Amino acid sequence: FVDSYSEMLFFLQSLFMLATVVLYFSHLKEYVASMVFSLALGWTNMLYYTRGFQQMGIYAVMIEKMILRDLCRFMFVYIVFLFGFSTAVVTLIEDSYNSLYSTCLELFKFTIGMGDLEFTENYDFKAVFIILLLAYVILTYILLLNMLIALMGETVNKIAQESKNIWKLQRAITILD
Amino acid sequence: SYYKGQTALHIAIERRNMALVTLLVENGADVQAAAHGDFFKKTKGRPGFYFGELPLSLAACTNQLGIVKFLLQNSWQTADISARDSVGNTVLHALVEVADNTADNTKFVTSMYNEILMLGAKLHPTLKLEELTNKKGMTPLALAAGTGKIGVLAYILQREIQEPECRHLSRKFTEWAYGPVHSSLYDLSCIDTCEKNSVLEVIAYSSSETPNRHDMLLVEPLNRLLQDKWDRFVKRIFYFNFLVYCLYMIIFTMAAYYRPVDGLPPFKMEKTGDYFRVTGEILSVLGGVYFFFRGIQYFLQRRPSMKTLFVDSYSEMLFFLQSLFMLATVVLYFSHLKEYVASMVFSLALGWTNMLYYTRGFQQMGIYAVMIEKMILRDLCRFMFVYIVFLFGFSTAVVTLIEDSYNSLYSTCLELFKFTIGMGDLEFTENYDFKAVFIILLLAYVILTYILLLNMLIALMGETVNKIAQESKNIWKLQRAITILDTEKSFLKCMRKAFRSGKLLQVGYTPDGKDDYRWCFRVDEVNWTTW
Amino acid sequence: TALHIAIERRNMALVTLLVENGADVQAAAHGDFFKKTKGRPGFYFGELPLSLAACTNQLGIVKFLLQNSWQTADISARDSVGNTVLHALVEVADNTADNTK
Ligand SMILES: CC(C)CCC[C@@H](C)[C@H]1CC[C@H]2[C@@H]3CC=C4C[C@@H](O)CC[C@]4(C)[C@H]3CC[C@]12C
Ligand SMILES: CC(C)CCC[C@@H](C)[C@H]1CC[C@H]2[C@@H]3CC=C4C[C@@H](O)CC[C@]4(C)[C@H]3CC[C@]12C
Ligand SMILES: CC(C)c1nc2cc(O)ccc2c(=O)n1-c1ccc(C#N)cc1
Ligand SMILES: CC(C)c1nc2cc(O)ccc2c(=O)n1-c1ccc(C#N)cc1
Repeated sequence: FVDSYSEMLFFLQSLFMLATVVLYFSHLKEYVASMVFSLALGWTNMLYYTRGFQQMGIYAVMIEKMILRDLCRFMFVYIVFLFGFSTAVVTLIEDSYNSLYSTCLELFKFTIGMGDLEFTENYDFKAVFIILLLAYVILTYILLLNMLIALMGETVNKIAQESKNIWKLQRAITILD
Repeated sequence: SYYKGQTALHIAIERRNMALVTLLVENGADVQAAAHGDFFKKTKGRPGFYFGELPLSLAACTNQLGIVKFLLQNSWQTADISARDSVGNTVLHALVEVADNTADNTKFVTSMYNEILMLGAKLHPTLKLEELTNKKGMTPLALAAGTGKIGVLAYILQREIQEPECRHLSRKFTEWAYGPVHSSLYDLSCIDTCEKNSVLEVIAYSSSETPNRHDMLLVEPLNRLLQDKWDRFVKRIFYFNFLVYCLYMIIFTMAAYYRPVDGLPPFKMEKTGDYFRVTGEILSVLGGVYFFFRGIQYFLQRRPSMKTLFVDSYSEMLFFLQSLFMLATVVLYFSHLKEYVASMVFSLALGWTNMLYYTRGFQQMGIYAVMIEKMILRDLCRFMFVYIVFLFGFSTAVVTLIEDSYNSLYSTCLELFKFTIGMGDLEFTENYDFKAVFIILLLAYVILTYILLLNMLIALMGETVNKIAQESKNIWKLQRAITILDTEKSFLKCMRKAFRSGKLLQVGYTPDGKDDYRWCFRVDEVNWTTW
Repeated sequence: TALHIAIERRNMALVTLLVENGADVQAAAHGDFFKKTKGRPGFYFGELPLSLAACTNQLGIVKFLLQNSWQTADISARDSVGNTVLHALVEVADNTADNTK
């Protein structure tokens, strides 16, 4: 899982394809779902071949380092904030966004530049509604997302000089295989 | 007052003349006479110099080793090595206050600190100067850690004297030796357990103005002593507390999500789902009572000085505020009022945000949390001041232009705020004259706040991360040390025996002849160099 | 064995006495303190007196132990784990700036 995770991904795509065949010959419509998962995973598996080119290989190593160092911590804090504020907002709403799934998706849109800020009006206490949404926006959009860009820049600075040696290790494993 | 109590012996020593002081000391001039002048005291609001309010300390603080030796082992008049001034500072206490951690001062003070102790051993074998306290009740070891004097604190903790008959004064012994390996013991006395002022307690419970509070925990005996407490018993209790808090917050979320929507609480009991919902509400109230009492208990036990409550230990205030919201919710609920929903949703949001307290206990998450706190304190406040100025000014101008609906200050402020999150309309209204004025105002606001100020905040964040990254591992370790001390006092609280660090071991002989037993902590080191 | 103590003190004359006396040089001290034992404090040297001089920079003793006439140490002796003197020299190194030389 820390090394040679590409073998796992190719094997998992093969498993999806076999499940697709099994569902197809059983008169079931879910074979489409298994097959689209297989298609997406197979197109993503093309990134294995960035080794064999120096610049692309170093770029791929940097991507892997960033994923392992920053994204996990960011996701923990982000999910805490999103879930807490979504539960509060949905408890305020009265009789449609009176669902936890619907309200979670509305708050997620603020992250991609699509937040409504007036998506519903089925509540009492309008002052409570806007104070909750403004506090969520300041904490996650203005603060946390801009902080992730600053933390990525520090990672690039420290690992840039050494990344040419990790790429050569990965290509050496390809040569022996 | 300015120079009251000054004696002739003060002048001679200050001029650093060996023959001049020899004359006056021989003449029988009092050496125990104290010059209690404010010029010689601390007097932070005025210029001056502090030396210990005694001629004997004056030579020690001025690197007059020959005079110090003359003043004590002579025959005409022997100075009192244990004399205390009005404030109670001994010569050893005055030596700590002279040091200022600079590169040259430390080598002077510690070298002089050693010889005055050894001289006291040859002269007063039964007298222990290190345990004498001033009027405040601070030993020299306790005052050195309290005032941030890291250079002298390191010397005291691991003082190892090779000379026989002075080995009993040492604090860092040696068990045996090997090829590259040597085993050393540590005194560990009055460090973790003490009557009034433990070394660990003094460092942790500071008012944040101590210059090197993060760095004083990196000395050799202290760093491994705290790591031993964590790996032995504290870590398991911390994980238990995290699990119970997670369960409390899930039950609270479920009970609020299924609240009835009829009118005029309280609500009647029917079906079977109401009995499950009422059970969840009882647990939510009991949780808020527990956090209410733990909040006043903390204040009474520590008595924060209203500055170490907002800069340090702001999590206690947040847990207490959540408990207050829950109690207000109950009060409103039993008064047939609908605002209990508002108080309860504020309580729910604050309780879910309070989960970030437990990022301490994991190294990477803890460093991340410390960095988040630093950026909030350094960048966001200034950004908010400038941003609010721009937003309010341009919103008042735009709303004054609008004629007969966005003709409200609240409505126009919200329209301009949407530009910050990528949702600005730029054509949201048309009820005006002078369309050219409307566009010029909106375009100037967009360029100043979106293209310039917001992108500048990202650049300023990157500079903060670059400067604070190296030290952040040490702020996290200070935060976890406070957790370790709090758990020890609260959980066990009856025996304080299962958590004892080290063990009783034999290290030497009392100069009188008795056996001295000290709770020692074993530390292992390897040296391939200096065979 | 007694030969372990003399060499550990880095005394060229002291080890010369015991090596001359006919004390076994091939006797191995299979103690856990002398093994790796990552979970406990200790030191590893190769489970043989001949390796002990090598790992302690005792060149003169090593030359004495091999090209003498009374008792020549086994340069190919293997301990319980199988580590030769050359094997033990690798595990002593820790890549630090002074150890490598
Ligand atoms: C949704 C489906 C159909 C397609 C998605 C493709 C995804 C899963 C592929 C693209 C890149 C991949 C990641 C790339 C790198 C890492 C870091 C590694 O140390 C663990 C595996 C992990 C975390 C991979 C997991 C799966 C991954 C996210
Ligand atoms: C709107 C309600 C219901 C939920 C919001 C939770 C908020 C208030 C919590 C989340 C993070 C918290 C902040 C985290 C850090 C700091 C810096 C500190 O030195 C002062 C307190 C302060 C400024 C906290 C104040 C309150 C805070 C913003
Ligand atoms: C993260 C990178 C972009 C990556 N992503 C993949 C995704 C998959 O789904 C399957 C395989 C891979 C994969 O191999 N790499 C990768 C890793 C190292 C090197 C080097 N040097 C080249 C490529
Ligand atoms: C800012 C961070 C994320 C934070 N935010 C909180 C929010 C609250 O509402 C309550 C408590 C906290 C809280 O304790 N921290 C915090 C501080 C230091 C360390 C360390 N080391 C760990 C966590």
